[PDB]
Amino acid sequence: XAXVXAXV
Amino acid sequence: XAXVXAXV
DNA sequence: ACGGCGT
DNA sequence: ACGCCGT
Ligand SMILES: *C(=O)c1cnc2ccccc2n1
Ligand SMILES: *C(=O)c1cnc2ccccc2n1
Ligand SMILES: *C(=O)c1cnc2ccccc2n1
Ligand SMILES: *C(=O)c1cnc2ccccc2n1
Ligand SMILES: [Mn+2]
Ligand SMILES: [Mn+2]
Ligand SMILES: [Mn+2]
Repeated sequence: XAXVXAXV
Repeated sequence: XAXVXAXV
């Protein structure tokens, strides 16, 4: 759920 | 029902 | 009845 | 360096 690199 | 990773 | 990620 | 859900 977090998007820091992927944003799933 | 929500699809945030599975979407059932 | 449902599980996932890359810069 | 990052954590989330509803029909
Ligand atoms: C989002 O909050 C989140 C939490 N855990 C994960 C584990 C594996 C892949 C993606 C994820 N996303
Ligand atoms: C994004 O691509 C990414 C990759 N590795 C991580 C490790 C820890 C926190 C956030 C990250 N984000
Ligand atoms: C969707 O709204 C939803 C709600 N509760 C669940 C529980 C278990 C599996 C899937 C679900 N989906
Ligand atoms: C998606 O794969 C997924 C997995 N675990 C979760 C836990 C809490 C909220 C959303 C989630 N999504
Ligand atoms: Mn699960
Ligand atoms: Mn990775
Ligand atoms: Mn719920």
